[PDB]
Amino acid sequence: QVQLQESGGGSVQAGGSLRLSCAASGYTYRDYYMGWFRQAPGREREGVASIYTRGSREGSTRYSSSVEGRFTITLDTAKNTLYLQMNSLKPEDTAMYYCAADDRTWLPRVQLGGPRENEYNYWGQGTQVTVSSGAP
Amino acid sequence: ADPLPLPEVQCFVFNVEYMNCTWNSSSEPQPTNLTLHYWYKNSDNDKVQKCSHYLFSEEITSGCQLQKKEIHLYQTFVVQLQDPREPRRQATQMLKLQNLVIPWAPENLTLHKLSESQLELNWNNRFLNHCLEHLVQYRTDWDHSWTEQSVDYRHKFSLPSVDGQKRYTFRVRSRFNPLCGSAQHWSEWSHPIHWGS
Ligand SMILES: *[C@@H]1O[C@H](CO)[C@@H](O[C@@H]2O[C@H](CO)[C@@H](O)[C@H](O)[C@H]2NC(C)=O)[C@H](O)[C@H]1NC(C)=O
Ligand SMILES: *[C@@H]1O[C@H](CO)[C@@H](O)[C@H](O)[C@H]1NC(C)=O
Ligand SMILES: *[C@@H]1O[C@H](CO)[C@@H](O)[C@H](O)[C@H]1NC(C)=O
Repeated sequence: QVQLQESGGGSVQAGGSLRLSCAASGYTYRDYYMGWFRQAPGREREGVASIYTRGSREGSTRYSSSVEGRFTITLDTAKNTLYLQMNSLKPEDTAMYYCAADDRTWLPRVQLGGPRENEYNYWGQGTQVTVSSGAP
Repeated sequence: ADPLPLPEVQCFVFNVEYMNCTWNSSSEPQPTNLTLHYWYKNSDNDKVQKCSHYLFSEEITSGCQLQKKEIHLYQTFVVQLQDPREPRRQATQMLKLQNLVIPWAPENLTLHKLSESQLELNWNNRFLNHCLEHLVQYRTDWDHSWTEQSVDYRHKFSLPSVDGQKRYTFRVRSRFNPLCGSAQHWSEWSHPIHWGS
């Protein structure tokens, strides 16, 4: 059982940048996989990025084709905090962003693209990101 | 003083429920309970795990079974078969478990006739459906060989050119490839379903 809580969202002009934070608390010793999801207004939730926590940063991250080269997911194991650096934001990135954690080391996982929703047990409440062409 | 060759262990994950690593130690001149140990690469826990459920064949160890909580898919599995009476006789193998998953055979084969020239076959596989590809074989009682067709994550096959006067037979099997792994061995064949007279 892990408890996640996102932060760092807001409303930014197009082309600007943002950095989300998601602090894990609880049994943070056994959550082997973490990721970011987003939900556009009126649309289904989709996986953005995923990361394996106990790797040596050797191919341990996977991104969606829509955010590849623009978003980077990192993890501070010392402070138990997940991060998602967002640069060159376009209006299509306006969504509610959720972090998720999983403890099932045996679970099959998609090896091409963003994480699926079924691959994570624990979720955060979400943080809102709004990208507009003009200055909000 | 040359150490003897060890048997090669064959590990297979069955429907991500358990793992069977088996070997044949009948080559020993003196029978010996060979021991199994394992760990994972790209893992900060530098600890060696001993086998928790040894498999025996005539009072000697012939394999090991790992529970689901012990399986780390997508992390490199290192398995070490060792001689207890002589620790210098050990062999380590590095395996990728995502290519050694064997699902169970498809179940719940149902046929649904939509029209006089269209019938569909349906099945379920007790597994995440988006991680499996399927092969459908079918033949009539007047066909010398089978007829196979590859079906993707959509578990639906539509029979091309239905003949009501012929009796059909259907079988389906699955494989953990290619979205979530790169397995090469298919599952066993499902029980055959029939249609027509
Ligand atoms: C994996 O290994 C286990 C242990 O040998 C197999 O389970 C045994 O199957 C036989 C089949 O006749 C039964 O008689 C035993 O009672 C079972 N023992 C246990 C502990 O389950 C299992 O069949 C193997 N799996 C595969 C796919 O070969
Ligand atoms: C292997 O271990 C089993 C466990 O009880 C034992 O019965 C058997 O005699 C052992 N065999 C050898 C060759 O040590
Ligand atoms: C087949 O159907 C039965 C009864 O509806 C169900 O209990 C079983 O889970 C089904 N098989 C699979 C693989 O889901």
